[PDB]
Amino acid sequence: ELKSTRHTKYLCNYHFVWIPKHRRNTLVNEIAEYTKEVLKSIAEELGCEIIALEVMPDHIHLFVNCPPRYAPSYLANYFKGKSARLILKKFPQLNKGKLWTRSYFVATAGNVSSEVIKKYIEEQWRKEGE
Amino acid sequence: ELKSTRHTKYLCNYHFVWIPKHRRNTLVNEIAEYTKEVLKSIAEELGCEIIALEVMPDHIHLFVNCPPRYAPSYLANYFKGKSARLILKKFPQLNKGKLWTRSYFVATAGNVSSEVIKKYIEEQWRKEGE
Repeated sequence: ELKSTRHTKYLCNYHFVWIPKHRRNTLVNEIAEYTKEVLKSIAEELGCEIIALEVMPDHIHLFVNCPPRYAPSYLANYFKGKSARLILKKFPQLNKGKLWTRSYFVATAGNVSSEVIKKYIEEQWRKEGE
Repeated sequence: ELKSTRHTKYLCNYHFVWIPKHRRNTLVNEIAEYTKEVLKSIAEELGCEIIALEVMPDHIHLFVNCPPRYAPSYLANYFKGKSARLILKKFPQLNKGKLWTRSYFVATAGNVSSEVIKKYIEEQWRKEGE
């Protein structure tokens, strides 16, 4: 649902997709479980709400609702950068200094009706006064 | 359509809605015309593509596709802040303090298909190798 603050009404959902670097069977068993754990922890750190998270052997698909203060690029790099540091630190057998490739996919999600927009306008005028 | 930057593939659409501060008949005639002009210029300046823009007497509804480097809140405050400066400068009678209220509505938009995501994943593995 739409979230609010003193001066903002928002609903920002994004699909983030990225892949491990060397092998397609990287995120499995304990590695995959820890990856899910750290991504969840990073989400709460950023005040984000995970809608759905697929941690597959060869890719991650993170669908999350986030505060408007964050740029998609900032979020992608925070999730990828911090998770990589933690995951590589925990599993020594994981190769090289990089876990993820530098690329990622991001797509906004949502459908705003004319009714939602009209309601918002009327609420602001009711609030601010005419 | 989906776009691509240095290391990303993205679709970032946002709906922004905000209202003028004092009167519901603020954005009319020359003022409304100039407002539409400056908002379009700011979009161009930021590398954003306007999908739809309604400049009504009592509100602005800006639906835009933007680069992932921008936070929704930065966009709202820049579009609002720079347009206000330019509008207040061209129309001295808008004196009466701030042009806009400090609030705004922002919501992401999009319905990306699984085929697009699947293609992205395969393209990354084709480029990365295994």
